[PDB]
Amino acid sequence: MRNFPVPYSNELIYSTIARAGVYQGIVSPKQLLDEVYGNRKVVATLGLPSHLGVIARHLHQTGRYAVQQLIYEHTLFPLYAPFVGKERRDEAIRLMEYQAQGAVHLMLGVAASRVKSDNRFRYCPDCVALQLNRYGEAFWQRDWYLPALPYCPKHGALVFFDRAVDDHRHQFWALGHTELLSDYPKDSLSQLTALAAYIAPLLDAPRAQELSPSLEQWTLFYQRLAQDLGLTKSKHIRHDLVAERVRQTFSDEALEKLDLKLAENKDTCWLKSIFRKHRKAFSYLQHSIVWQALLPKLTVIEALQQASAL
Amino acid sequence: GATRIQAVYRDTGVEAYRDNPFIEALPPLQESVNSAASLKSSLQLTSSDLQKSRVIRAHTICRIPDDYFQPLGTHLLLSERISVMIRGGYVGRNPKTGDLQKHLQNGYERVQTGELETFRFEEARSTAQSLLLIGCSGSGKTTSLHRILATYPQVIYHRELNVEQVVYLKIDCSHNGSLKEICLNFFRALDRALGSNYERRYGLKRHGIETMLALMSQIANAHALGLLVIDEIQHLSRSRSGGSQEMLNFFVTMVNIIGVPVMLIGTPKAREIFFGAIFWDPIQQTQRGKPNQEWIAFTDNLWQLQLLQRKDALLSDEVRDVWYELSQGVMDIVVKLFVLAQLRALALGNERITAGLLRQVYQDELKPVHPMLEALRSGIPERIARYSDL
Amino acid sequence: ATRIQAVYRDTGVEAYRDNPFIEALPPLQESVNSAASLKSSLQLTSSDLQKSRVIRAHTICRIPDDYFQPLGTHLLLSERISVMIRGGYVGRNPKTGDLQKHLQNGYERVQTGELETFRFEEARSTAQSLLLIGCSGSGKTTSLHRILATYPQVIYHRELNVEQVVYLKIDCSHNGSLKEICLNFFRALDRALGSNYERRYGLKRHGIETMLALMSQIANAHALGLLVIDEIQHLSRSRSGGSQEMLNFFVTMVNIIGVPVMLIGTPKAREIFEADLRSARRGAGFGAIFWDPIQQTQRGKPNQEWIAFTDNLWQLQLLQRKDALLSDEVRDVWYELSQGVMDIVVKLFVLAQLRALALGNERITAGLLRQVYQDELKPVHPMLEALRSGIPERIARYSDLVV
Ligand SMILES: Nc1ncnc2c1ncn2[C@@H]1O[C@H](COP(=O)(O)OP(=O)(O)OP(=O)(O)O)[C@@H](O)[C@H]1O
Ligand SMILES: Nc1ncnc2c1ncn2[C@@H]1O[C@H](COP(=O)(O)OP(=O)(O)O)[C@@H](O)[C@H]1O
Ligand SMILES: [Mg+2]
Ligand SMILES: [Mg+2]
Ligand SMILES: [Zn+2]
Repeated sequence: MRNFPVPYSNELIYSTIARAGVYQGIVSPKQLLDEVYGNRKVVATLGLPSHLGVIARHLHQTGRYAVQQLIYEHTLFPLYAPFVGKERRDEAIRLMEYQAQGAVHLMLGVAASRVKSDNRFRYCPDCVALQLNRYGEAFWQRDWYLPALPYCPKHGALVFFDRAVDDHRHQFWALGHTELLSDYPKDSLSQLTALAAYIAPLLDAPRAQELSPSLEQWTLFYQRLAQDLGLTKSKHIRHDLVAERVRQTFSDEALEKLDLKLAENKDTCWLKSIFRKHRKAFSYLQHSIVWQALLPKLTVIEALQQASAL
Repeated sequence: GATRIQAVYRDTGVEAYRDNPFIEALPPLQESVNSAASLKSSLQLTSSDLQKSRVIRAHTICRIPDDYFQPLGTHLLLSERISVMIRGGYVGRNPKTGDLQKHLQNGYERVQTGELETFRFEEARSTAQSLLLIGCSGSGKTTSLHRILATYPQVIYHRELNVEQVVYLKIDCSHNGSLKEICLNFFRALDRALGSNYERRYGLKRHGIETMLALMSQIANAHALGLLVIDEIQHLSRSRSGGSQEMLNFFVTMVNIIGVPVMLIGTPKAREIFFGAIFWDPIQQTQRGKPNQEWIAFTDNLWQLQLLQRKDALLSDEVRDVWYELSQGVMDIVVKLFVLAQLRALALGNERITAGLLRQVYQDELKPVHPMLEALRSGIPERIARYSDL
Repeated sequence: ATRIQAVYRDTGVEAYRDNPFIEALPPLQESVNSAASLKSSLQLTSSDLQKSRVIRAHTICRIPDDYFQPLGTHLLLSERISVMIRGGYVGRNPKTGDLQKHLQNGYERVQTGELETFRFEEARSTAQSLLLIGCSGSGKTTSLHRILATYPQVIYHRELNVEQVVYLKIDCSHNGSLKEICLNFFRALDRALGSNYERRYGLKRHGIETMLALMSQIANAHALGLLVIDEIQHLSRSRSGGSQEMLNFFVTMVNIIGVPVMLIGTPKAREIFEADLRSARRGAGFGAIFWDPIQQTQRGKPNQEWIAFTDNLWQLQLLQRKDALLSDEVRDVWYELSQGVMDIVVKLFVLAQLRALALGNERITAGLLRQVYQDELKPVHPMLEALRSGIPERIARYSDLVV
């Protein structure tokens, strides 16, 4: 391919490849896969793509784009890197370069959850207008495609529509403004929008690359934090004050929507397992809820600094 | 195939040419001093290479037709017009403030729906213009377009984007008025100036005529093509059923809607099929009752390239008159006749050019072009109507 | 078809400089001495008189295929071919040095205002074309095969990887077709090299234009020097396309391939190229050569070409009672019954010798020449009689002799 578009600011590489297909009139998806990649057995993935390294080679003449830059800034890697650990993070970075989609997903937690959560395409009414006003195009953006939240960080709600990634597994689709929006009222919960605005700065932060505390670091950090809050009995959890605080911070409808509904009667729970010794890396969203319920005076980067220090 | 010149941006002095990477990276607009000194060329004529053998002195004298060029009055106007229509065709195609991304987005629908008037944006206009060049055969339509378009770098590479701007492209029409062989010469000339494979993937997939008319004009916008030149547009006279008008409708939809400038070249036999037009004519000896200054300069600059040992520096009025009489104004005939006379003089051994020698060379070695020159000599419109292309 | 390993030479012309293609070719012989390598004669026509009657008769019929006498018109043609082969290589210089850095330095200097003007890469102009037109029987193919034989066909270069095919000779099709003269190119590049091309590039899906743009890549992949198309008269009045679908085909073909093109044809084919200024300009690109039969006398004195062509042919006789010196009446009879055409000179001599050998009267006489001409050479009678009359339109009834 003799002319590969540079990704716009804060874009998914899937949209870059789709726009590369648009700019040359390659309607046939097989022809697009042949030209861009060279093999017809690739999967168009949104969030944690593979085969980067032949994408970063098309942009090789542009000095400022390398493999790490696409891995960190134009794929949803910063939402898994701080939590998984060190060796898993390094292995995943090494495997994004090569042609293995399966191994990359296996190394990461919910990437190995083998379910494409809300695989349908999302978009935000107001963001598309701004992008049309400034860039002149409309592209998929990392803010919309949060792992579990169907919500834009700044505006209210993400207006869904039909079609999905898995309907055609070998085709890249690029948004056209002719489907700009449909005017129908939608209101969003305040605390969920607050969570989106709290987790958004983790995407655009250089310090998220090298701050990945280990498992024992996570469990010791949470243990000392719970001791400092004073709700901790001797080697035990109160299991009541924490639930009360998280219920005050986030309502029941929210916990239903993000699929973390509390079961205080059940001994095994997403909140209960954090206090005990950590066995596997928990998702970013559970940690976000814990942080926002316990102490709101520190940002995500400050929390990562405190966790990495000791 | 073509050398990729890395771009460096200058400071243009025009308000409209404000921040375009495409037209702020072209070579600076030259002036009247550089409109008549960046085209001139001549043979070296070293005095050390005049005393050599006959074979060396006869092989080094045949390079005159290829290496000699003298800019006339018309070339200044042609250069200025091409400069204007190649610099003004990018202002409506700004890649910075989202204007080229609005011309490429529309062109995907035309590939999909097959109709070349399905706009998706209405705020993306076109700012290209058109030119038409018509002149007698041998006037210099190609060799004075390969030295006026040769001051531009063709393939440029801008690294702020990833775009590889192709400044100008040249193709020529099919031997008949073919339909799928004008949209294939474009690909065959674009992928030998980039080292790519566009013909093997646009056309080999069994496309229709409409899809190959849309894909051509989409890939001509993926690379910011500045000027498209089509040589010998008279080949569309012998077109297929409807080809003589469908392509001339496309050539007015490309400059008006898609926005790529286009320039057309053809012999006066191509005026029947019809665009600002420029008409070229052979040099006339008399302009206002006195010999033409351009003709005098052309002759007196050609006369200073002579490998004959017994050469005459002074050019006789009789010799000039018989040269014009046997040439009838066409520059190709002028240069070719001079070279042939010089070769025959070297062959005989008499190394001074004479009017009789000129006439003998003409009569013996210009047999096919005889009736056209005689028709132009007679100047009767009835005789001119058949052949001589005037 | 045999690869000759390149051996580089230096020439005195400055425009050629260091060009592998020009410098690997044989050196620049002067045109005067270029007509001393064409000459040949029948080897060992001596001491064979007392051999037999049948061997001495099979050893005469090789006179037409082993005798060549250069004339005055074989200097100009040889010089034009020598200029045309090497002048078409100066543009194609493969051993380019550092061009990227020089061009970029020029671009930066002109963009910063230091250098006022600069010239970037240029495109080579149209290829030189020559048209040779002569009446049939004058030697338009023997001359080419004895002039191009001094140039090795396929030369192999060691530092490069190109098998420089110095020349190529193809012939036109009898249909007048235009896809059968773009395919003789591959079928004649297969008999010079070893690889096959008609299997790959000779399909039926490819049109005439595509077959004209794939005979341009393999025309500079091997640095081909000349393209000779023989018997161009066959293209008039063909059922494939009109008269303006080929007058444009030549223009396009000349404008694409870039290798010099030589066209050999008959005075009937002049009317094809004298139709418009474009085709006559391109066809007479490097002069138009017109060939005529030898005249017995020029101005008021006997010609010195006919005498030199006759008195040397007379020294290949194998009759026992050979005449020592040639007589004026015999020469005049030979000219009157020959009219200057080459094939009605050597053949009229060989046939007369065979007749004199068969009859047993071992002597060549005027009556024997007249008898053999009236008996065996019947089909050549009308056009020779028209030449005797000399009336142009009477000759124009026949379609291959000069009019
Ligand atoms: N102004 C000029 N000064 C010097 N030489 C010239 C000039 N114009 C043309 N020539 C000579 O004329 C030769 C042939 O002319 P050219 O190739 O430009 O013709 P053309 O316009 O392409 O003709 P056609 O009608 O066949 O398309 C060139 O090789 C060049 O040497
Ligand atoms: N200069 C010459 N000297 C001797 N014989 C010649 C000469 N030119 C032609 N011939 C004879 O003419 C015969 C026919 O020539 P040919 O190659 O058929 O020319 P064409 O194809 O133009 O008729 C040849 O056999 C050759 O012997
Ligand atoms: Mg031309
Ligand atoms: Mg022949
Ligand atoms: Zn938004």
